Amino acid sequence: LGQCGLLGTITGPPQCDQFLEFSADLIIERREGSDVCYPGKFVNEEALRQILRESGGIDKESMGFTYNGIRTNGVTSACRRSGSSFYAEMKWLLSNTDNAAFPQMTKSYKNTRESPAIIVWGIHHSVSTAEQTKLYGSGNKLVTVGSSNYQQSFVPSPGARPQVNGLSGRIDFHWLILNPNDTVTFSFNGAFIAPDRASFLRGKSMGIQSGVQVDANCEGDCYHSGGTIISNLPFQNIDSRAVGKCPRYVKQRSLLLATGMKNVPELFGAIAGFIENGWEGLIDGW
Amino acid sequence: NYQQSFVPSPGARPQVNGLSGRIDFHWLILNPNDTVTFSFNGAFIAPDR
Amino acid sequence: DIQMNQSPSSLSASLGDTITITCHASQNINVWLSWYQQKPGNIPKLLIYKAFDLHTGVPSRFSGSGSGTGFTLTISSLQPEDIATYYCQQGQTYPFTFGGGTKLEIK
Amino acid sequence: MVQLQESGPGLVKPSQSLSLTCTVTGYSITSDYTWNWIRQFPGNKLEWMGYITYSDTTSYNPSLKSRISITRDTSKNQFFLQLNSVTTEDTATYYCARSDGWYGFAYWGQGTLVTVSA
Repeated sequence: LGQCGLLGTITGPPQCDQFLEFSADLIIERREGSDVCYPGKFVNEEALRQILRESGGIDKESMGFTYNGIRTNGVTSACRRSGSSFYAEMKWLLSNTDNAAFPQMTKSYKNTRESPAIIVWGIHHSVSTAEQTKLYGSGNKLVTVGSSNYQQSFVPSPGARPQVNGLSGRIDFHWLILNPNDTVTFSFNGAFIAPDRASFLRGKSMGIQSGVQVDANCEGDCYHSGGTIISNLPFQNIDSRAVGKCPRYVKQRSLLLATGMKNVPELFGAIAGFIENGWEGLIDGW
Repeated sequence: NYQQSFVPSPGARPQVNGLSGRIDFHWLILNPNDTVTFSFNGAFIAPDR
Repeated sequence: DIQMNQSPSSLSASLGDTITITCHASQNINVWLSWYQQKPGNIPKLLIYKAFDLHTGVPSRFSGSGSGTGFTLTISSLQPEDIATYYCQQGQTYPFTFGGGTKLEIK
Repeated sequence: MVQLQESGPGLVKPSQSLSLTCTVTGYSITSDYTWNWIRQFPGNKLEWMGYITYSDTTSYNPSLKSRISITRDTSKNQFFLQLNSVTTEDTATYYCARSDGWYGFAYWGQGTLVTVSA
């Protein structure tokens, strides 16, 4: 994934664009992988990063949402492909005109496949009460997200923040899982980063964190941050957080074996016993 | 040892057995000779025993 | 170079029919196809970007679809001004490529 | 409403220099989008050839990089291609555009049919 961050493959920030619908038996993510473009984070994101590494890719399907009396062309300068762009899977909704309002809306998506989906939506934490009155509008803001096993009723939290890459706002991306023939109804009066294409898991994979280069001539199975472990040895001193079909981490740095005899230079006492000595006379056996 | 200040979250939900509302049941533990004061202006499913 | 083989080069239909046509790009261009309406004698103009979104100003009965390798626009309720050559744009890599086009007539 | 206009004389002999010059009224080139030029064949086959950005960088078609120079000017609000080593095959119509790129090719122009002949 290189400069893509593995949670961006369901959002599509401008470096994950070659990656939106991948399919892999080995996902690789890098230290420079920034999951976002607009600065922010995913809430409960280590549960989400542990779904995706063993998922075998993601097979996006449309959610069929249409939107009315509303603009959906929201972009920002921090997300660049050739111009001011946005995410590939999400929709920065806004107002129609800048200071009238945001009309109240409600949508719903019924899972109709066999597999469980992964929804991911977003709440936008603006910098002030002067920008949510110009992005979305006056009044309070509310984003209820409900299914058969779930409701949370999120809300933004504006305020002044430290800049990371020029902007002082955030976006938190939350996520649930729908089961077959369920629904999620989203009602929201603003401050919402709607999805446009939900995701369905394809198969199986593993996931590794690393910082070295890809080598398709080598054939290996146990992968850590500085590379790949390959032997039949049960114990490894190399890295404790080695994932895959990895050997077991240990503290000490050498453990041994033999083939045969304790050595004599020239539990019954046979090696140097009453036959007290050795040879170099015969040279095939012992 | 405890205060939380809960609040409901209304909205449209998928039906499970005909109804589209929910009830969340929370719980604490009192210690000997303690108290729980409940103040509430609605949306509350009080206990009785 | 990523080739766009827009099939077929010619198709005619009646007013109110449904037509389904394929822009088939050679490699994976995940959501980056942008399709263009050439009137004969007038400039091309944008109708669909990011494979999904209507450029605001066009009437609503356009609906582009498909994803992946093969892509598809549909027109239900054909109208007599819909005589055009519908060009499609690859937008994953450099260099850009266009395609051969198609011919749509009133039969 | 954005509207852009080309200018240029309509004759060129092989291996000469004919320039293409696009002027944009009302909107600047420093706000961040790229500016492509697009080629139009007899038989309405099309190819792209290059662009200049808001940020002074160039990138061209990998069959044509030895032929193209794109530069741009601010007091005229203009962007500038001069195409050398021409051939009679290159009879084409050249469309200048505010090209959004990954959002497609947003604005177009009327386009000028120029002729290459002996």
